[PDB]
Amino acid sequence: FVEMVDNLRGKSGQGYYVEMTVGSPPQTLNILVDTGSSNFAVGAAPHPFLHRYYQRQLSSTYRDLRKGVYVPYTQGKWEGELGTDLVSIPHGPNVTVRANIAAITESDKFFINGSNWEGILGLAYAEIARPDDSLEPFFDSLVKQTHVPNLFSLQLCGALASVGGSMIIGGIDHSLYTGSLWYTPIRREWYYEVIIVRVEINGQDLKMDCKEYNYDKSIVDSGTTNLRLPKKVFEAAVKSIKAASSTEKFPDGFWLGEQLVCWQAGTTPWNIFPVISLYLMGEVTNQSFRITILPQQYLRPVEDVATSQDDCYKFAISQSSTGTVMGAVIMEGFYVVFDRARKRIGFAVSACHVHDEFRTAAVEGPFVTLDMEDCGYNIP
Ligand SMILES: Nc1nc2ccc(Oc3ccccc3)cc2c[n+]1[C@@H](CNC(=O)C1CCCCC1)C1CCCCC1
Repeated sequence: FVEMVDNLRGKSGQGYYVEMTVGSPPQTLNILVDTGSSNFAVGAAPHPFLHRYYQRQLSSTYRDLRKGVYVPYTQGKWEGELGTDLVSIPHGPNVTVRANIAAITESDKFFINGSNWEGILGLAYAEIARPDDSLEPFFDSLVKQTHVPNLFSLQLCGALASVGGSMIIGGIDHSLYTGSLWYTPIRREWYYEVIIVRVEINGQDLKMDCKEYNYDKSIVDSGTTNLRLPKKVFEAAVKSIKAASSTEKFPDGFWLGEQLVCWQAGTTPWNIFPVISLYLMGEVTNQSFRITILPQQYLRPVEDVATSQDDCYKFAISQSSTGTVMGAVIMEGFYVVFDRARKRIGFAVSACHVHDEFRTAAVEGPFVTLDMEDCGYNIP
């Protein structure tokens, strides 16, 4: 509803976070909202990059599960002790839940200097929870212990500059989007998986086996900044993007995200960059719809070198070895409904998306698409 509107804050490229309390009495922490993971973890010991932490010994409702958890990732990792405790979301539904909490005791390159978050809130399914799927994810405890409907939605506005947005727990707020909401099935409940059935750059079909678009998997992830495409898809998109923007040449570091591009203030030539469209498998047979983002979405604003004058941007579309990842770049143009009860994901044009007087992000349908089921990938 209304109280929840505007409850999301953050640092550009550092993640969107919500305020939560834990323990009795209530210990306040800022928690990162992550649809790309399934554990509820918080700093539970002093840390150079932490302004505060979870002090388990100060909580009367704290119960030790006497179990441990180890989460290692590409570069770095976190580790901690499991237990339960009461948990609330001050600017969310008026309810208190007993949930699992991983008390982060050790970490390597996990917390980010100046991010303002002290923990993570995984909203994905139990399948990808750590240690195993037996550790009930927090949103699963929410729905079980209360009458909060099994659904939530995200409006990431982003427009280091601080960002904002809103997480609506248990419902939909028509005031956060324009047009109609189009839904695509959640292929399988682990990540928030979907199926891309076609890709177009500047109206031109990327023309390639749709299976390539979901090579390994396609997931909607708020815990990722970029729009990550599988290698082959990436190279094809970057090529198509250069062709459309050809009127102006840019260095190879740009396309690789290794360097930024600057223009005289308020002079960015958006019109030279093309719109991008992802077609998603619909709910009705042989039916698809498309979401369309602008350069205002994939060109993310960064701070220059020393200077501040010019308007500097980094190409926020990067290569992937882990499938298509629809991160903040895709999410910031849309109001996204994570309808867990009806096993689907809704997309509508975001009332806060950044655009101009010529174009606007879009969500359209339906389109006739055959064998969209074949677009999904399966292990050998
Ligand atoms: N959503 C998402 N949560 C994750 C959550 C936790 C995690 O353990 C770590 C992460 C960094 C260091 C040590 C351990 C990895 C994740 C990976 N993901 C995405 C990548 N993002 C990130 O690592 C951010 C998340 C928030 C914190 C900074 C790191 C994946 C999802 C699958 C496709 C590939 C990208």
